[PDB]
Amino acid sequence: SKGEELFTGVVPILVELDGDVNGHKFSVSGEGEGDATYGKLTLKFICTTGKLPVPWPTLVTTLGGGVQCFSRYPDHMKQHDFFKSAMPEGYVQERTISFKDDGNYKTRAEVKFEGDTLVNRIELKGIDFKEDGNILGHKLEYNYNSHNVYITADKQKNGIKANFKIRHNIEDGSVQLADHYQQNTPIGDGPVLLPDNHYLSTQSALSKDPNEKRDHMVLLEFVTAAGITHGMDELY
Repeated sequence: SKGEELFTGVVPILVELDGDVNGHKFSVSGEGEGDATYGKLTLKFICTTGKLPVPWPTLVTTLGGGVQCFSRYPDHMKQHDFFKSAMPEGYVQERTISFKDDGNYKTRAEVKFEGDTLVNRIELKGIDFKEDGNILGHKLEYNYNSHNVYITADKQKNGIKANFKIRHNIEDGSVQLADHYQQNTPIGDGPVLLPDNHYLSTQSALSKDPNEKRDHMVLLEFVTAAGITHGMDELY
């Protein structure tokens, strides 16, 4: 597509989140870069309102997985890249994140280019969370498990749909399931690529900046598209 040409090199990213989880109002500001050629995302997020009322791992898919336009789509699979095709005008990404035996997050994000910078403006609404559950009781470990984002086309809305499961490690050795339902629709009226069924192999690594005193999260994320058959092995 025409949109993929904007991702051939290193692109600066800005992430801004406005959230409310059970009446707890918070804001997150993120800065970094993405290099789609390697499916690499390098981002540092800071809670500008003080202490984050939810665990940092619960926000990774909204903060880092909000810019899936940085996924590495192998050459044989490039006609299936919806994300980049909607650029520069961008896309609206909506999610319903359901935490098993707890509450849910409803997110709406507008992802587009503001000059040569890729921006992700998010509004997060969290409801029905237990006072001392795994989320509000901060019982989730500061780590992450690799997952696959299963994508399907939504021809009616000229976009895509995605379904995936996030497994958050709890401090006692248990697992907190976070079911994700995703919908993406283009902002512009230009032609986009409607993909066949495939997935994004996503690997997230969380760390801390030793020189940072504010509540933060340093994220290194690798996203690679796969799941579509090719005849490349016959060439060898």
